Amino acid sequence: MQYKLILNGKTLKGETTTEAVDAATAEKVFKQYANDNGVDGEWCYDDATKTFTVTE
Ligand SMILES: *SCC1=CC(C)(C)N(O)C1(C)C
Repeated sequence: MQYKLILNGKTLKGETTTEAVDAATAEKVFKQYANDNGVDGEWCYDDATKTFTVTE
């Protein structure tokens, strides 16, 4: 499935996507994406829109 990440950081704001078999796996990918891009924040996930947010 295609999942979306919305980053709401102090400096980084944007959207990206990944393909994963379940939300747990997507979450791993996006937590790494956020960290790799210097973001350390508060997470939310709506399976009804396959969308994660990370907000600082
Ligand atoms: S908890 C904040 C949040 C993120 C997102 C998945 C986009 N949502 O629908 C709400 C607004 C609940």
